[PDB]
Amino acid sequence: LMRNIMDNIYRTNQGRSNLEDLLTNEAAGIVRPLE
Amino acid sequence: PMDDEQVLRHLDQLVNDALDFNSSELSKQRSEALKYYFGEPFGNERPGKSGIVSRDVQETVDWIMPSLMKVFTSGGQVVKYEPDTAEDVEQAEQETEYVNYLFMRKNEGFKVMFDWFQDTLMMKTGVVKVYVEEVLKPTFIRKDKKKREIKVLCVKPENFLVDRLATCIDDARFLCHREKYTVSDLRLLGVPEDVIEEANREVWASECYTLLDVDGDGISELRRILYVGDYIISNEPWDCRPFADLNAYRIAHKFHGMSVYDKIRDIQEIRSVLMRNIMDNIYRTNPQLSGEVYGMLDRLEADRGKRTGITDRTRGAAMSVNQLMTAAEQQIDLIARMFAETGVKRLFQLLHDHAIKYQNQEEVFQLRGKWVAVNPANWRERSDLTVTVGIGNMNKDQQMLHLMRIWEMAQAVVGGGGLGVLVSEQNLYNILKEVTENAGYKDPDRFWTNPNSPEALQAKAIREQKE
Amino acid sequence: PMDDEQVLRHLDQLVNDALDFNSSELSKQRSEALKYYFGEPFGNERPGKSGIVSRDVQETVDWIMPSLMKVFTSGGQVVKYEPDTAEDVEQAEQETEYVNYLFMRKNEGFKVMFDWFQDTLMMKTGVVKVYVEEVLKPTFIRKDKKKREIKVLCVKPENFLVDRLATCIDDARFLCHREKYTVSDLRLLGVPEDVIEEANREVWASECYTLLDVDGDGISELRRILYVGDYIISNEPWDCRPFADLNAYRIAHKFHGMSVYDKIRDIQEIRSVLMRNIMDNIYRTNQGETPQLSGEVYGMLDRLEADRGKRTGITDRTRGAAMSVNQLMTAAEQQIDLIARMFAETGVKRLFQLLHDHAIKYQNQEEVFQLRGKWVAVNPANWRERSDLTVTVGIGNMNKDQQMLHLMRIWEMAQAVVGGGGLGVLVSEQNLYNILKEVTENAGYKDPDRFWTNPNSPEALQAKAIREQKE
Amino acid sequence: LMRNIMDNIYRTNQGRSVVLDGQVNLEDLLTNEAAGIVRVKSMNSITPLE
Amino acid sequence: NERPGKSGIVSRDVQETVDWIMPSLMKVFTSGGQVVKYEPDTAEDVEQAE
Repeated sequence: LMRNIMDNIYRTNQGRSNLEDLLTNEAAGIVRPLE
Repeated sequence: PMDDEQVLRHLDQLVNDALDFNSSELSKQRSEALKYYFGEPFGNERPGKSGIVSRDVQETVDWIMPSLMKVFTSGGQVVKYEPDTAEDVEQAEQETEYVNYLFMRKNEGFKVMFDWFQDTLMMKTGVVKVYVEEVLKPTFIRKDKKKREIKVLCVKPENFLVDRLATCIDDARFLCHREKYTVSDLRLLGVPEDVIEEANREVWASECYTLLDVDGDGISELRRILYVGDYIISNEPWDCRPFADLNAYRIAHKFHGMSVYDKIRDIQEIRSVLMRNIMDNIYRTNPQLSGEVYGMLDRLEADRGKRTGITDRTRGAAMSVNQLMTAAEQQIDLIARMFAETGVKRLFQLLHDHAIKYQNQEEVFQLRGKWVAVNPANWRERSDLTVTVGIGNMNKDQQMLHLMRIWEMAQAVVGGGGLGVLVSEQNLYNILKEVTENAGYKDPDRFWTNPNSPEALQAKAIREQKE
Repeated sequence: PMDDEQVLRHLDQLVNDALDFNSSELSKQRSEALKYYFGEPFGNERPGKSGIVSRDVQETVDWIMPSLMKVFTSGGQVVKYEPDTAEDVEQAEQETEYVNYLFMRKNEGFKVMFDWFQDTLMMKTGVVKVYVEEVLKPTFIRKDKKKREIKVLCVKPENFLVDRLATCIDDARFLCHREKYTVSDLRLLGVPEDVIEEANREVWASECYTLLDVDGDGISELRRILYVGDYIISNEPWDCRPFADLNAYRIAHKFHGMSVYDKIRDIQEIRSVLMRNIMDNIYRTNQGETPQLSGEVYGMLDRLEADRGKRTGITDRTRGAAMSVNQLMTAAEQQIDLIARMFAETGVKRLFQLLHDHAIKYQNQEEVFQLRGKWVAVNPANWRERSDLTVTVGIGNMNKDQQMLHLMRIWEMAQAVVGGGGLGVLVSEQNLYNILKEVTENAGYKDPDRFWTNPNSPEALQAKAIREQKE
Repeated sequence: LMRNIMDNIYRTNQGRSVVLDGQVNLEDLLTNEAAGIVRVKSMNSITPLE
Repeated sequence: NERPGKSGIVSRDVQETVDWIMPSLMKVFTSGGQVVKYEPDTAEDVEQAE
């Protein structure tokens, strides 16, 4: 449950959105996407 | 193997590659982060129309600063050691007070800590460097000769080149820290000539920590190189890298993590564009539209809520125990946890920098008495239990709960049973002392001690027996 | 090396560059901030229609200034030392009382620090300068000769040119302070001629603090130059820059920090435009078929206060068991606390500066701190320490909370122990002295109203040791 | 009755959110994970019963 | 069972159980020499039993 809670916090921080978008939270800036 | 000159060009090539990669990528990303934080137009605003941009990370930072201040800047209980119970009081709390009374309260207060948080939040990399300086000015009583002090500073993370395959503090094979180190420092070093770069010639310098083997053998420990301008350097065997390289989020295995901008970029974009559309609608209307957009605007604050500020309200039986379940399940707790463990390494590093040789000074920890702090044990372990996802129960929750329960129990026992049979004045000392840390007056304001003392025998053992 | 005139032109070039950059950028920023503060039209107010502007930063200042006034301008207990335990009663409280009884109560009270907060808030930078003068007018008993004294003043931060690559007080390579120093001051200096600039010719002068070396060697220490008009100057090596350059928000590594306007400009804009839209709606409904609107807009109006609620003013109501302990967790984690925090440490540097400025030589003055007696503070130790813990995010327990808590808890404990155990086992009159004393400083009557000392005194032996024993 | 007390604590501290499919397709994780806000997709009904 | 690429943080629970189970034993046992009584034949208890 604790692992799932922290993983949920992580995925909410990124969120499902050529270089695989860099997990949506890396040195990307602009994507250039379902909620 | 017998490397004396090829190390110079190898370090130059490493510095150039790190400059290219780190500079380009990280600088562009942090420029985007800062332009988001300050709210200037993104550049996509067509001319002749307002480019109003609403800052959505500024309030996030303003909301997270007080929580961080409360969790860190509250007492010296941030990090403990808890060694073997039989003999623990010899340096565990003593070294804890040493570190939290030197770093805090003697190393520019929390300014280094505040800038470290800012670096790990907006600058994307919170890392500081710890090193030594020589204390001077004796009386020639107050003969302060050969004294030296170990301090910490920001590494100007714009100039913190490092190999990108580190993913951890003790994994980087090439650490570059770039500084000014002006002509005065050059004269102090003793270099007679100059480099390509008025006395103040804004010269530039760098320091490289990298594991190398220049002695004709296997790979040795770290090497510290004062690579300034491909000139006279200060090469030295280096044992431990003094850095912390925060990622602020327990990100995946990479040297640096994401940032507040990385997680609020979409929110700021949507908020700014929908504000721009709303003011455009108002300007053109002067068919109509509805104010329901403002309604969605509400969850836009909850959008900053959806990542960090989950308390949409000001602060979202037994009257809401544990500060209403940790300020409404604020995940800053778990974030603090990783913060703490990063700082754990930091403390250990500075502990080493004081465990080798610092000075003969003594601690003013509520009372006189501290042996020379030049040879403490490292203990090879720390803790962050009383701050975060560990024990981490803060002041007032323990205050009400513990005080009420143990106080009612103790007064009931005193009325019915007595004092010595259960928890007594020796341990009612602790009962009151935990209240003292609940209010911050531990030793001096109230002694309250009376465990076994010359006043105890005459008061608790002589007259109290013959009363 | 052997620079006597090239320094003049170099300083002039630095002054011109600082003028350009600082003037343009910071002056336009502070002009916009002032227009927002004064409710001036934003420029989008089209003619023929009302352009009413609603001020929002003003009331924010109105809430947050008094909080600073209580947390700073309340007694001399704000800032301390906690030095070596043995050598504290000799100087620690003595030196702290001297420095605060000088700064407050002898240097225009709160006015200098009030304007300091004003400058760091509205116009993005709060900085003051510490300087010295000579005391005169003896009886020629009361011979007030050769006395020299230390003041501090607002630098008129509109005239505080400095290199932008400092990001800290002790990092600037060129500090410029512009003043008038009229012709009376020039004749006091002794210059016979004038510059480009009736006796008072509104002349302008400047002072530069910068590291240089005119001795043909490596870079020397700070140099103080009285560069007025490229004329007779007062060149002198300097030791410490007496400036504090507050930023009020501890922004990222740059010399100046963003202001309340820089964060509430959007809120002021949206409030003004929505209320102007409200009055335009009222107009068009008065003349009139245009469909009406709903009052739900006003509902969103409400959260704009919550906007000031969410930024700085979380206390939307009057104030945001045991009746809301710690003043309800400091009004639900009030951020002004941490604000005071960094302001405090800024004063810390100033508290060092004046201390050194006083550690050299001031006079043979004594203190009236609860008693007569204070040694000559012209040769103290700096102690190389300064502490601002008990007024902020640290211990910082404000008066009433710790007041009621400590008093009721220790009083019930004292009565219970005296009845059951007795005064001997727990706290005795030796520490009941301190028991009374925290109340004394809570209500501000420490020594004079109530002495209550009785540690070991001539009255102690006759009262505590003679009659209390033979009773 | 220990089991009933802990089940009652479970249902009181959980909250049965009656949400349709097509929005939050991943079972809410049996409402056992921490994110903060419910949200569906484009609608705004949301039916959490206490 | 921790898949690669994600943190393997584990929350400890039995540690608190141990930390709350030794102190009670410490009070109930390591307090005086009355831990174990004999009460043998009523012949001589203070001379040999105690």
